[PDB]
Amino acid sequence: SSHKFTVVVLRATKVTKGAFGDMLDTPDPYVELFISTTPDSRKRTRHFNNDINPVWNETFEFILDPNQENVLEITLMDANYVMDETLGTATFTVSSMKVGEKKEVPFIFNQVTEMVLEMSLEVASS
Ligand SMILES: [Ca+2]
Ligand SMILES: [Ca+2]
Repeated sequence: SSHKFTVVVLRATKVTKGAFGDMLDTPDPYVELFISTTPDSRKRTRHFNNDINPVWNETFEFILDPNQENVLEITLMDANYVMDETLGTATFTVSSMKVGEKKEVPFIFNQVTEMVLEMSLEVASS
């Protein structure tokens, strides 16, 4: 049928570009979501200036087809003046979740920065 996949982009901790990159520019972070198997899905949070432990608490909704191999692509970004830098990329295969389930999935980027997401899967179609 059609499922409502809710992603709450909660927070990240110890966002870093490395020692040198952080001395040039303290990360100005945001998260970007993308699920290629659903129409205009690219979504993203607001960025925070010079914040290595950003708290977004932003809720995103994706209407998915359960026949597709739906993989949530999560990118931790740094807002820059010329070109935003991708500090890391994670994938979340929605198959791992079942309708009715709601769970916290933490992702670790570069074995240093933790990004916490809350996922929810429902059968929904109001
Ligand atoms: Ca900055
Ligand atoms: Ca920046």
